[PDB]
Amino acid sequence: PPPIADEPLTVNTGIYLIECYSLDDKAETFKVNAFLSLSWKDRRLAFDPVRSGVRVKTYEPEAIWIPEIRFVNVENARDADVVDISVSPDGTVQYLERFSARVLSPLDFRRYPFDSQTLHIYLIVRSVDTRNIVLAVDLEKVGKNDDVFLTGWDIESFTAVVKPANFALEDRLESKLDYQLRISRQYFSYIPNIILPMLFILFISWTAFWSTSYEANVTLVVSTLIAHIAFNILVETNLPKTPYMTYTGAIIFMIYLFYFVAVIEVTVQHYLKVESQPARAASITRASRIAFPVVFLLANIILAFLFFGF
Amino acid sequence: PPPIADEPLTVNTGIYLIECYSLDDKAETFKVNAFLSLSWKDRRLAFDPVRSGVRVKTYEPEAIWIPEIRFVNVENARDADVVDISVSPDGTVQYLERFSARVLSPLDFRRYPFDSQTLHIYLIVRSVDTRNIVLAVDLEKVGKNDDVFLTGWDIESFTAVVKPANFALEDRLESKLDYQLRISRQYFSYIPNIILPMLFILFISWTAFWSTSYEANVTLVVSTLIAHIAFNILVETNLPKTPYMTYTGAIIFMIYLFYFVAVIEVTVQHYLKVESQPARAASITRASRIAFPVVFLLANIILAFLFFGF
Amino acid sequence: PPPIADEPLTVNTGIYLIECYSLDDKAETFKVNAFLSLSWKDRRLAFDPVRSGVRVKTYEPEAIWIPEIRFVNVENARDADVVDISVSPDGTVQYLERFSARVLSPLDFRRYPFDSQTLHIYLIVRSVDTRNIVLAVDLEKVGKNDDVFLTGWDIESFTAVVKPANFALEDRLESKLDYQLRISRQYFSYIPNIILPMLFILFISWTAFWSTSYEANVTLVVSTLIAHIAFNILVETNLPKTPYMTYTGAIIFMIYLFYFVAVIEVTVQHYLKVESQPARAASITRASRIAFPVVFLLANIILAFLFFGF
Amino acid sequence: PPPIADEPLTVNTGIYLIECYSLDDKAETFKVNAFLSLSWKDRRLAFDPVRSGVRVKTYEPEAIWIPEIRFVNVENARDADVVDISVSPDGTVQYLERFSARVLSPLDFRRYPFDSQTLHIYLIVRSVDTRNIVLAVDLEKVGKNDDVFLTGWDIESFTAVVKPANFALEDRLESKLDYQLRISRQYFSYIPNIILPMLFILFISWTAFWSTSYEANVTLVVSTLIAHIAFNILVETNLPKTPYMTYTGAIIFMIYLFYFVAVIEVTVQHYLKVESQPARAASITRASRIAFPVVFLLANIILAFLFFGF
Amino acid sequence: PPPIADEPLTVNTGIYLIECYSLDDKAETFKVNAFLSLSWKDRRLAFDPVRSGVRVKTYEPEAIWIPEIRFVNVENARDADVVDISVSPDGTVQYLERFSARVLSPLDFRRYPFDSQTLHIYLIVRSVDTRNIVLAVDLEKVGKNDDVFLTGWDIESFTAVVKPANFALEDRLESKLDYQLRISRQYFSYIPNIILPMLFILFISWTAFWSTSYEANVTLVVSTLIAHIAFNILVETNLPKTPYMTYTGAIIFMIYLFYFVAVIEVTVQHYLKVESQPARAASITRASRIAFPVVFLLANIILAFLFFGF
Ligand SMILES: [Cs+]
Repeated sequence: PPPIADEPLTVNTGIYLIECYSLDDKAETFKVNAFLSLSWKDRRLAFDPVRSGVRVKTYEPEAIWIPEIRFVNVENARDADVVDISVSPDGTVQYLERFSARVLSPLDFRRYPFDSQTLHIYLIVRSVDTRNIVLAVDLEKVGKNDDVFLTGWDIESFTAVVKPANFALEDRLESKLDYQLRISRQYFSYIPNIILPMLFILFISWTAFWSTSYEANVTLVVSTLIAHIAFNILVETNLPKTPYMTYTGAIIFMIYLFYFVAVIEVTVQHYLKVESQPARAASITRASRIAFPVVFLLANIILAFLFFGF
Repeated sequence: PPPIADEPLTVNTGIYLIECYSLDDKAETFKVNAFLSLSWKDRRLAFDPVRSGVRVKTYEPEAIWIPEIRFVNVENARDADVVDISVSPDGTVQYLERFSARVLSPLDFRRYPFDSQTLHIYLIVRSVDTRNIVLAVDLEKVGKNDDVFLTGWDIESFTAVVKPANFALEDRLESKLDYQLRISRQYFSYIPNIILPMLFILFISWTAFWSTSYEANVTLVVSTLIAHIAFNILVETNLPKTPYMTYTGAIIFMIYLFYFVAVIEVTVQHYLKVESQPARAASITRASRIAFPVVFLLANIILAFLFFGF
Repeated sequence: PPPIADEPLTVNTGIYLIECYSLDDKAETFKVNAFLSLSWKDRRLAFDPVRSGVRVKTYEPEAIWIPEIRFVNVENARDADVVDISVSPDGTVQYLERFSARVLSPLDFRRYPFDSQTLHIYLIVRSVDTRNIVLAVDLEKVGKNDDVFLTGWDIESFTAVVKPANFALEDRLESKLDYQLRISRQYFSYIPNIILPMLFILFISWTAFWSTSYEANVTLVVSTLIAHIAFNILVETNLPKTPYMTYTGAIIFMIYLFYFVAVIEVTVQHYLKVESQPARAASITRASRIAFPVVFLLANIILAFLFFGF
Repeated sequence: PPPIADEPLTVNTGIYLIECYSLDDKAETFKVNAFLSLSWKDRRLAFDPVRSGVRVKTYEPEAIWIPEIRFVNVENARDADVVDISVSPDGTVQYLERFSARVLSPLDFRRYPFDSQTLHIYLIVRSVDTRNIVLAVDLEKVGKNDDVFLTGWDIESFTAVVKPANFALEDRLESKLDYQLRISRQYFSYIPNIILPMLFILFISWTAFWSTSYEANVTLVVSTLIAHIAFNILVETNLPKTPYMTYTGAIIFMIYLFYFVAVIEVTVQHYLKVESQPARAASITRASRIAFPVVFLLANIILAFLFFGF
Repeated sequence: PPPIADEPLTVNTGIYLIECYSLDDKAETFKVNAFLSLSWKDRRLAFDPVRSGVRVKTYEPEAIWIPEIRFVNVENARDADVVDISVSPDGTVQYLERFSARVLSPLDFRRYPFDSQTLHIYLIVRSVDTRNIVLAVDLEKVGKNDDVFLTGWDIESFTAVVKPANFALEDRLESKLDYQLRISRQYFSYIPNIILPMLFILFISWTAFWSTSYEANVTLVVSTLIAHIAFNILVETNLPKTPYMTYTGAIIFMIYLFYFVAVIEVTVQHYLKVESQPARAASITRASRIAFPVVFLLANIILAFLFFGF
């Protein structure tokens, strides 16, 4: 029973994030518990203050006509319970629910551990024979308690795109809004657990430049390369099959090389010290002691600059 | 209360993929959130435009007769909420839901990491005493936003088989449609993480052709073979117990050999250099330095050509 | 409101497997989506063809009395939606649902990778004051599309035990039917991934019969025994804590021995070649080169014959 | 509308385990599908046999007053469908459902692989203004088909504590019953897969007493210690963070020592055979050859006796 | 239909924890099954004891006006079934449900294995045109059976913050309460499984101070460093990406160093014993034998004191 209008009836939205949780890097989703505030003029139940009752009349959903506000990027029918409905005298309705659905927003892992993110929540609404334009009321949209959680994420700002996008979707126009949740990752536990440990094994790898033994120079360069896959695999896991290249996937792969040419040098400091030419053997080996850490620290400024500095 | 017809009543379908997610290679399933558009002539509620009401009359499901459209390959009762029902004057009904069920479509892992896929969605409908033929309305079937996701898959096209298949199923005919979702895998993160790393270990394996020491030539060919199972097992995992052979399962298994005859050669460059015949030892070893990488690169052209080039 | 009979009313069943999926070796269960066809004479709503309506009258469940057909071995209340109900004039009712529950049938892993299986679906039905005997109508039981899936299983036949079993269960008799799904495993991906790889490591183990060095004869027999646990554990995982012995659990355990006596021989070819008696050392070692592969190939004909050939 | 009594109305319970499955050692829970039989005198619907109808009158739940029987230790609202309700003439009611909820019973892993267990199911019932005492009818409680499953567990007996416990819970007394399911584990697959394999690696560890080489005596004692953590971790996984000590957690930890002092001995048979005193070296080493296996077999009788024999 | 008051109507709450389970360190959530007791004066259904019926009248939810009590930090619409409603004569209502939702309370992993926790449950309630203040009745809040579980946690006390917090949330004030569950972790299974094993490998690492061989001094310091990542990774797993530093993450990382300088020393006891200056080699090596275990035991007093002792 939609509200007999004279033009496209505006509906006024608003979201108060109560809870934020379980951002799932692999699935690229997150759950959110929050308020959903709607409002519109339904002159059809304007109601004479003095003549009867009181300031505002409480209705049940079945009584009033209510605009079907569906979320766009959600796995399931959103999970809301209605909190209150209050009809002003002019025929203005005040709606409030408290939904909790899991949202499907994509993430950009280009700078993986040192990445910032922009999540999205949507709210389309399809028309009937009066058009429906949605729009935000920023007193109900300042939504985000001083308690929002999001484990392992710093939260930067909950804002929203005032101007909606009105679509042509199947002989009926809908109107879609963009609620933006901006976050930065708490990279850190990434260092004592992944970055640093990954680095130390790399250095011991090439302790084998200050050694003559092949027997102990494979037990060296090789034993570490194993340990590196332990880190490659640990990381390749809490992260999706990105069609692009990650920052960490970069240096985690750049590393694979300094083990290959490390295992190259130790191999050649042998078919060139068994060929009785240690003239050249402890010449190469001596150089590698600089070649490597420098090409590295250089390739990391080269790699690093390539990702953040552009 | 089915619509008194004069022939097999056509029902007009259509699916608008809103979301696609969680393609599960192991289970061979995927979840999809999408619209379901139906329509048919139910002359029984044709309704005199001028005489009453308006252009089109909105009903509730309980009011109208509605065709039971069940999905064929689905784990559970599909999870749909009804979006709108609009009855045209001629007795034509316009239905729209927004379901989200997980689909059971099989996948072909013959070219695993470099494989393209064809997923299926079904929609049977059983008859009563008027027959039901289903069919597609391609304005409601262009379904697939410019936002469909499918992590780690490039999506090629959402089309559908115009001509249905009408079955004889238990003294009542049903009519079944084929909605096709075509995708190609984003192989790539397969290289820096599986292909390349798997290769590197294979090369170091056979650095042991340029060495005399057995002590460091097992610490060599053996230490890597371990690391290979790390990749055999990493892969054997995100992939089902196929009754056929995978491309990667092939070369991952072809590899097992070049470690066996690699461990053969180093073993024989010993009971043939302890038998004081290093005449032959550093003859064999010298050859293997070519035999191997060539038999390989040859066996990979032989293997590769065998899978894609036919 | 049960159908006033003169004897135990027969109810006629039938199952049309639409989908089969997710057979879970560890949990010993499987999910199935299928039709459930029932029928019985309820003379109480026989209904005068000519006098009124039409050939057959469509009812809703609430209208008719319906026999509660519960599945026996199922995790949960089975998940069915009703497809159609049609009452013949003689008072004969025609019922069809389309359930999908996960079944708890046990499996026999005695021949694990080369095992064939027999799954079960049950359907009891408890009596009131007329007795209920169930029985099958084989036109509705030929159920199993030419599309049944069951990843990694070849499917042999869907049949069912015509004669039911009528129990005495709590002062009321029930009647239970046996629907049989026969399957064979697609062993194969078991070879290039488990059998073969497990074998190769075993052979390299005992490359250490053609070697003098203990240093490289432990880096040999020992380095492989590790890799074997990688396969013992990979297999011990996708398989339940069976109270009996598996075929693969057998040879996977028979193997553990040929590494123990292999590590025995290499150990004794040392406290018997450091005791300056290489007379005996390269005597034993020379024998083991045959002893082993033969005792093995013999113990596998002995083991193999013991499991399949009896 | 509760049955106007003259004293605390007794309700007569009973559980017929139809299915048992998925005992989850880590979570300490299990799922059960079973009957639930209740009965009580509600003289308020006693009903004159001859005067009307028949022997017993079938009602729907909404008709009769029914005692709310909630399970105590359950994750969720239990999942029951009602099977039949039959009211005797004296006003005696006969109820039967067929629930299936997952039960939260704790387990005692003190003897882990060789442990027996006692599971629990509960059924409280809160009072109104007539008191409710629950109690069991052992014809409906002999519940447990000759088909109960419980993968990897032998099932010993389904009994129940006749005498209930009546609580004072919030100004209303409740009455709680104890249904006991006793089981023993099928330890076995624990041997060829965990115990035995764990033992063999331990023996090879200390093959290094019959060797002089340190190079091959670390490749020995160390290479196995790795393989042991593979078993420590395999086991530490299918088992909860117990605040006590397991039998297997014991010997799996007692083992860690015989590797430490094994790695001690081989280390000292070196800074005491480089120090030109092989007088003492191949003295110690010679002893360890007995010291170890004996201290062990002794420590296992000491450990074993400590756990089962007390 | 809210109770016509003269001031802000107080509602009296209370929670009786029946079950506690599945505290999920990674997700920072826990499930709880419990009673929810509410009460308030609704003089509007005060009801003349003598004049009619009895002491207290039982209603159904639809009958009475009931305050919507929503939980704040919960994933979903809380999962409650209503247990009883009893209206006193003065118009006082007595409500009791038995909900079971999973709660989103944050945890502080600063002292990870030796950490104590404070969980939260919330209950807001939004106002209409009478204000609602919530408050606790400590006879119904002594809630926590003598059976509360919480695997791997010792439970210290269930209390609650008497004084509520009344918000200004969207032109309507709400009232929120704080129910506190205090717990301590059962660290312990952390020792025989993580702390101790992690330590032992560290000690063997530096058995290489009493050795001359580089070949066996890498097979030493290196083979252990691998095993350490096995523990770094085992722990980094059952623990969230904390933006701060854990105690165990500390010493697990402090450890990475004593392997680096350990692998430093063994490397330098070589380019300084091949440079014929074993004067200095077995001088350094001799010192490290003390330097290390002391700097460590000192750095652990330094680290330890830094975390708990402040
Ligand atoms: Cs080695």
